[PDB]
Amino acid sequence: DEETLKKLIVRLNNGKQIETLVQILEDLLVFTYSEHASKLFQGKNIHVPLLIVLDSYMASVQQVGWSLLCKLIEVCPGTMQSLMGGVHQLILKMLTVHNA
Repeated sequence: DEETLKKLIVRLNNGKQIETLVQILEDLLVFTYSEHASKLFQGKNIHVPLLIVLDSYMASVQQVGWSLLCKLIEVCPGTMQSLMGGVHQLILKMLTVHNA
């Protein structure tokens, strides 16, 4: 539950198994329970470095990561508020490093 969310934060605090942790995170993401992902630590701060460092050349994680990112921007209402005010530098990096 939420313990798995902070534990995934703790595992991802330190790429293949990272993709699996993010995958189970996406499995909780696509669920439609409640206002569950209201922590927004990842989604604003924890998701980003693995989104850029652990996806440098990657889309082993960059695919599922940016997918989870968009699903999270759709899910969490405060995700945009945590965004509106760097993700903008990050998305161009992911696009430029992946032309094909």
